This record gives sequence, structure tokens and C-alpha cells, in this order.
Amino acid sequence: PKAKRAKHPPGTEKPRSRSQSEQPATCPICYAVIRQSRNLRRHLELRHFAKPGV
DNA sequence: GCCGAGAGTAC
DNA sequence: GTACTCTCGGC
Ligand SMILES: [Zn+2]
Repeated sequence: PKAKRAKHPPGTEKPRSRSQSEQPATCPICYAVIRQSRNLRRHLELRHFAKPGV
């Protein structure tokens, strides 16, 4: 079928090896404070490079 | 409307 | 043994 990563099923333990590996992140354009670095990238495409490229 | 975090895998 | 990516839900 498919596989929507549903966090609804029980037994969802929160190991820190998921949030600890990530470290605070700031945007050097609008100083937006993004916690996870992976999200920082997404912030670039939404609040800056979100313009149609060429 | 954007943001914050969970899971599975590979080397 | 760790960090990686994609995905979902919330105020
Ligand atoms: Zn920014």
C-alpha cells in the first residue's frame, strides 16, 4: 500500500539520539531561530530562496 | 501559514 | 555506534 510515517501508533519512545544529534540553528538572512539544522535548510527555501528560480 | 519533532537506514 | 532524510501534526 503506502507508508505515511504515522507517529500515532503506541510504543513511540522519544530517544534523545534524535533531538540531541541536532543543535540550535540561526538564519544569517533574517536571524530566524531554527532549532534543528535540517529545518534551517527548509527555512531557506520558504523564507528566502522560495522565489521561482531561473 | 510556518514551525517542531518521529521513524528507518547506511556506512 | 551516529547522523542522515522524509513525514506528520499543531498553535
Ligand atoms: Zn531567514
